[PDB]
Amino acid sequence: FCVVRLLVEFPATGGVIPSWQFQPLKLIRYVTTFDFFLAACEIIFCFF
Amino acid sequence: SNVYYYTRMMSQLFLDTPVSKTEKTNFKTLSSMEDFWKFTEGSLLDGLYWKNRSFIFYENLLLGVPRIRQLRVRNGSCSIPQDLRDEIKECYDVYSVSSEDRAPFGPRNGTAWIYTSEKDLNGSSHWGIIATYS
Amino acid sequence: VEVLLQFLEDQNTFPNFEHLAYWQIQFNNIAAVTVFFVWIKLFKFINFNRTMSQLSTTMSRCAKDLFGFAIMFFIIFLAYAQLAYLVFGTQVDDFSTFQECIFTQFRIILGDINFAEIEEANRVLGPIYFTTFVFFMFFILLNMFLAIINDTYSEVKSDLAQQKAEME
Amino acid sequence: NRTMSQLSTTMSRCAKDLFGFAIMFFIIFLAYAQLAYLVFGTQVDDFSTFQECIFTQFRIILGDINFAEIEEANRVLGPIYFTTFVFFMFFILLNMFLAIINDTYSEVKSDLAQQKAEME
Amino acid sequence: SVLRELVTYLLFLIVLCILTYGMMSSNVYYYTRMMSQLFLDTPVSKTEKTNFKTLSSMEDFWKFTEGSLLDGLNLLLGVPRIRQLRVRNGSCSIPQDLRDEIKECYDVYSVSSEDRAPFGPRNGTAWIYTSEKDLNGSSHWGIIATYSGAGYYLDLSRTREETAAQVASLKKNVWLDRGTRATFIDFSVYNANINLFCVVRLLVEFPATGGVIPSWQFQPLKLIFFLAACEIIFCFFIFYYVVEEILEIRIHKLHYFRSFWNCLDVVIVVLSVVAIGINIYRTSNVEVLLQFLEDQNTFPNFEHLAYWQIQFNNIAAVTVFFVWIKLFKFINFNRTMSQLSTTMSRCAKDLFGFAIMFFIIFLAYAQLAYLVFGTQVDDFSTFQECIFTQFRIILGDINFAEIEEANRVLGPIYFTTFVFFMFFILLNMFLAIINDTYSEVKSDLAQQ
Amino acid sequence: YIVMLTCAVCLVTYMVMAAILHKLDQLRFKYEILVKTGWGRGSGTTAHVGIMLYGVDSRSGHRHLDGDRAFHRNSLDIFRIATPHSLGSVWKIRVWHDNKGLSPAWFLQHVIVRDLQTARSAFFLVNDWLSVETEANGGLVAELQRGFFDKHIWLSIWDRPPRSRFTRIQRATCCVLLICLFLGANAVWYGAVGDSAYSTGHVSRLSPLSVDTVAVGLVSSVVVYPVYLAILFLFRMSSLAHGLSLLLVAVAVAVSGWVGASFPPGVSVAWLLSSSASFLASFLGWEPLKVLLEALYFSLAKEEARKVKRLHGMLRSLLVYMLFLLVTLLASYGDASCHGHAYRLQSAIKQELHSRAFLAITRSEELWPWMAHVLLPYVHGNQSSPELGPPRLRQVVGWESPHNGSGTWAYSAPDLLGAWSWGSCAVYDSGGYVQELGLSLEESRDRLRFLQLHNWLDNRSRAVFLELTRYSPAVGLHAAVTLRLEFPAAGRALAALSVRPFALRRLSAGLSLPLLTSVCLLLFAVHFAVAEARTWHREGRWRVLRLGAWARWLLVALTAATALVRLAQLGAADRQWTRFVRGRPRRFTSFDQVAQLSSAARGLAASLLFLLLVKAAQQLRFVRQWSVFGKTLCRALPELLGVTLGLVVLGVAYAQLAILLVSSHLSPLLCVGLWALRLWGALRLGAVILRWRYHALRGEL
Repeated sequence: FCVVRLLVEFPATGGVIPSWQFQPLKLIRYVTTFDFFLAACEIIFCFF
Repeated sequence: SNVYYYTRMMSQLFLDTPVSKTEKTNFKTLSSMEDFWKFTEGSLLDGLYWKNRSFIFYENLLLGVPRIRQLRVRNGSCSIPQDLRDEIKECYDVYSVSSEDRAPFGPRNGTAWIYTSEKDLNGSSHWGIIATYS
Repeated sequence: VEVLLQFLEDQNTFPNFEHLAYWQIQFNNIAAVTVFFVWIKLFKFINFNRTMSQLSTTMSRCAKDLFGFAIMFFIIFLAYAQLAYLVFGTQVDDFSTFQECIFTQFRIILGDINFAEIEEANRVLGPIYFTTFVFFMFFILLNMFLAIINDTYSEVKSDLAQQKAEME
Repeated sequence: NRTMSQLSTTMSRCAKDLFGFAIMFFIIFLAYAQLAYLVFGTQVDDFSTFQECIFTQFRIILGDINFAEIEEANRVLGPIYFTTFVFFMFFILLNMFLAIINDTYSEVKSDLAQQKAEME
Repeated sequence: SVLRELVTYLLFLIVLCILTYGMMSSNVYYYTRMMSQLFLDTPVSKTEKTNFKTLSSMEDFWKFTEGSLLDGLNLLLGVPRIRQLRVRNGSCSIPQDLRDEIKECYDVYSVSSEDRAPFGPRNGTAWIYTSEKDLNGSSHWGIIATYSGAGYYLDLSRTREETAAQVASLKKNVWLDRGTRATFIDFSVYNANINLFCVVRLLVEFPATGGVIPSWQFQPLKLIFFLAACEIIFCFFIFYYVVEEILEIRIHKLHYFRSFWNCLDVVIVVLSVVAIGINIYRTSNVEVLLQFLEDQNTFPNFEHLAYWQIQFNNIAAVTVFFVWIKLFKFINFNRTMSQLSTTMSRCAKDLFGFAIMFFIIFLAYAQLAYLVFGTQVDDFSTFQECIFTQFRIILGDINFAEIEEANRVLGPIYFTTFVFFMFFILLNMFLAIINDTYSEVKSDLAQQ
Repeated sequence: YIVMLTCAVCLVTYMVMAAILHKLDQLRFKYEILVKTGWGRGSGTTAHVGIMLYGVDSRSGHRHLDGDRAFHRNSLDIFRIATPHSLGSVWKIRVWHDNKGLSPAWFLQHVIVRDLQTARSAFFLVNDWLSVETEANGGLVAELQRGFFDKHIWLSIWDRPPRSRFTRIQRATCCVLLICLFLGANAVWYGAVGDSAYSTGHVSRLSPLSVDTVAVGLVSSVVVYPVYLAILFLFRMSSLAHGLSLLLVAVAVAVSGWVGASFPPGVSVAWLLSSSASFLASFLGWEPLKVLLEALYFSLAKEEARKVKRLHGMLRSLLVYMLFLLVTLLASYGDASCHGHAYRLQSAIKQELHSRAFLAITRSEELWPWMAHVLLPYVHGNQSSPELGPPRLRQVVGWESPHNGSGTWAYSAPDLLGAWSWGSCAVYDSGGYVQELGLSLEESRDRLRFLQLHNWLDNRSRAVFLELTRYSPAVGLHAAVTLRLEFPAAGRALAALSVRPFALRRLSAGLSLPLLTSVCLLLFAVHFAVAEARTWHREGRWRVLRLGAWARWLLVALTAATALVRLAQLGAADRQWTRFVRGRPRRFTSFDQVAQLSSAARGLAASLLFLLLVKAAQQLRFVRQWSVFGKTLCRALPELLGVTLGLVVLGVAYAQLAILLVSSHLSPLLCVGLWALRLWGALRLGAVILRWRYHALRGEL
């Protein structure tokens, strides 16, 4: 899932300075078999 | 490797499509306040909505609602010298937290024309290019 | 994910993912500096051949002298950044802030600057800046970094010839 | 020629020492490719895959990168990457490749001056 | 005498450095584009947008050139010229196992692979070929073929009224037939805002299975107190030099010199003799120009006079380079100037030896890139231009997003192992030669 | 920034924990003649002695009588030690030798003197039997001379009794604590609103030191509270007791830097005055009163001393440097960190206004459409960025449409403090043919057409353009805009523009911040120009090309030039304001001269701060293994600059076939400077000369 943000900031002596931010995020985490294995690889990292 | 082609095509829709069919300015080349109005009715509305729900590129999905927020500065926020008081009537200040406008203005009907605090809205700070906004 | 479960019930409100997506930047900055500091500790183990110990003894006996000149390099380097920020800082995009006057000095070293805006922003002191920066960086301050690690490597290798031809 | 054997003896007696530093060069070089792929790999076209994060490091050495997309993709760690890459490659890791084949060529030539005096 | 009877080297040399840039005014650079602004940047109308640097098809090439030449018909002279190349029909072969595809085959615009080919309307020399004895010609070798100087110059009038009238014939009796191989023109402007002599050669090529890929050609040649006063002294301080340095043969090691830092003077003295000999047939050309302003009905023949002029003003600059190092050969007066000449002269034996080993690696990557990338990439099109694009890699200048797209595997195996061997090995070895040489000169004088 | 740089320069100058620690590792005042007593029999006391020799700026302490024969029975003594406190022919010198063992009945005779002064024989005759180590109360509260412990104060202590009386380098942590407890506590009397009291204060700027009441009247007030606590740290003198001193300055820089984020710019220049004059209380009054109360009366080998004279004079030049650095760092980088260089955005709008800087017209009879795209935004201007006087356009003789009875005479009286900057044609003055004061909001919307009916163009062999000024009140700065049309006879037009942002401060009726530093910088151009006369007028002549006095004379010529263009800007800005505020909505005349002169003061104090930091890495040779880096670079440089002679002889010829065939310093700096960035083999010949000298220098150490 992507989360968008679109800044437009107006300075004094007003022009326009635009800015953006697009970021995907995995937030549903135990679905396939490969993300079971990534869950099994996080705890092994915690052991080391 | 399935990440990059998703956050690239989202950056093609909102940042590379022109604001209108006859003009050339992108979101990356906004140059005036009037250009911001011809964006948010021109290419935001063609970029979120694909005629139910709204599947962007026929395979995405718009989650709920977007919203527009706004930061504002009080009127009496700078001291102008006594010599050129005649021509200049009223001024404004660069964005600081001590110089922010809170009084409701204009058509005070809805939730847009009335200030809320940063806790009543479930929000947080963000670090722009000029200043850091609340 | 106690924010997303509040939104998955109500499909009509605004989902606040801004506090959740800020810590994705911080998790990708910390877990990428950590990966960078794993490949550097491979240098502790590499150290197998005779010709691999000579290249580790060189870089470790040099870094006392090499850090000493890296302070004298930056004081000249952060004094040109004082000059360009005060002179070019109102006309040129590439000298807009002091944080970005430093980054555009390293671009000079790589090339990357046409300076047709530099000689246009200031007619006299513009190229006095540019020629006396390329003179001091590429004839003096770069060749001194070479001369430190050249005489250090040539003193490691002659020291081990007093370790092979004395224990022969 | 005599001056052709000196240039083959130089490159053949060096490559033992020169291969040893080409391993230490790539471990620093493949550790910046780890960092840029994980940080810039979602925003920048030039850092899209790890195979193509390596190819764009050699472009830095030639010039060829404006990095106005790099400091825009990340504000802080972007130029910490860029300055400490140009620092370590051009002041340390390039000048060490010179210092190996400079002391090797200066040791071949002084060895034959102990050979052209031994003849007479 | 090292300063008195050798004062002819350094004192007269500042005359040549000043009178070169003193005589070369802006008319060969500024007016050279101030005449080139109209016959190259103006399309036909608002209907056609692709100008003569973007023309492909046959009558679409007739839409390219026909408008701007009518404005060209300053104030020019001569007449128009519309020529081409004539190729045979059955000049090449095809297979009779699938012969319902082919009807005829031929070769590119060559010397013997072409033909004369008169067809149909033989009322003039347009659709009827001829030899090169009428006009002036030579074999010209661009990036397509080494051509021939023959054909048939189908001229028009000096006005654009008959240049429009012969253009009505350009539909039927066209410049493009079934063996259309080239298309050329010729012009020369007698400009009033810069009273100077001009040239033109505007060619749109034709290779088979397609259209064109054009090329421009012209150069400026200005007509002429210190106006022409740099003529005697540029020869006179050379005039006793042809008398002294050729009298040096009676003395110098008994005619048996074998040096480098003084033979570069006598070699460039022969490069001075590239100028001193030439002005007896070519630079004293009045009869090439005295026919030009006299008769208005004739066409211009001074465009062929420009062909021996390109190596007149480019070969004359060869006396700029070696005369400065031979000045610094005499110019190393200080103690710290002799150390920098002893360094570069005792090195060049060893440094030439590695410049042969550099080019064999360098001309082996040019073999590889020409055979692999030579069908997909513009920058590797010919072998002459595969060499020039290797030096661009050294400067930067190549994005290689076309290189990894032309070939997926062997593309970056080429690119990484070229930057590895050039910048870590083959450049640092050039340093190591002249570093140990300069460090052996300086320690030798500390024993002095 | 003003509150922060003075907070850090006073903390970076605690690198005198490095200079004083090297003085800590150690610890004609005596005649070299023979001393012998031949009087006292049966009174040899095998004990020590102590000399009491105080005098003219010298307090020579005792001695420690080391005995080879241990000063055995019925003997005397003669020796020589190195007294490190020098008193001349002053009438106070004594001795005191204890009573160990039995009591001595010795009448200690004398000590003869030959080199007492510089080779001068004053006959000393003690000849008096003493008490138990009694002294000579002779020439050359009972003991009312006591009070000559004038170095039991923090004020000017580089001197102590030897090998005893602790806190040598600990006394330079009574400085860092004392300095920042005036910097913190003075920032609290200035605006720290709190909830304090009963008409304590609200803002309290009140004319900072322009009248001499308040900013010095707080100076004798904020000393009283720290010395209630900073005298408790000369109670530790009988560890972590020392560590709370470094803790107290560690919180006094955070509290001070937090409150002083919002000072008005007059409340910062008062904070310097009310802390430097508060410093001066505890230097001149309190330490001079602390020296009375303590211990009122309790009558209820030869070269190492020359090394220290180098190390005083090195520490004296650090007190000059870290205050002269602090003036220059506060002049240029003081105001222009929030106002000045954070807003080039002021410059950035007017470039993207005027519709992309008139799109680079460069045509004669164009810009009359574009004049309806500068006049239309900038005569009503209902968005922002107000007017500040009407604009105009000047024209450079040949007046057309003559009717020359009483008009026809565009004057532009050119009286002004200089000539305006050059372009491709000439160096233009103020005084063109100024007609066309475009105003009244609609005739200026119709004198675009009235300058088409009457032709006012194409004469006098060149011509000219407009000038505009404006300011925004949000940031506190202005703007001077000159668009320029050169009309060459050959081209259509040459068009280039200039936007100059500046801050308009003129005097504030007597005191400001850059009026303060540009008087302090004027003192150092009198301090150093006198110090270069104590060498040139008496100590040496024929001073030719020695770059000691050839470059310390340039630092006078650049410090004095900085303060004479900053007072030139502050004196050009009040005369230009006053003739503006007379006829305020009337004319145009004003602010291109203040703007051009203000950047020639900002860009000239930056080259001063340049030289002050290059001097700081030159002052790095005082670590011995790093001292090679300076010597190997001041030794290669007379020859590596000589390699670049022949590179000019060849690299110009490397252009004389490259830019000579451009058809087949302006160009040359783009042929020399723009060549050494891409081509790079001619950059690495300097590698030899350094490693040849770096090995010959390392092999010498």
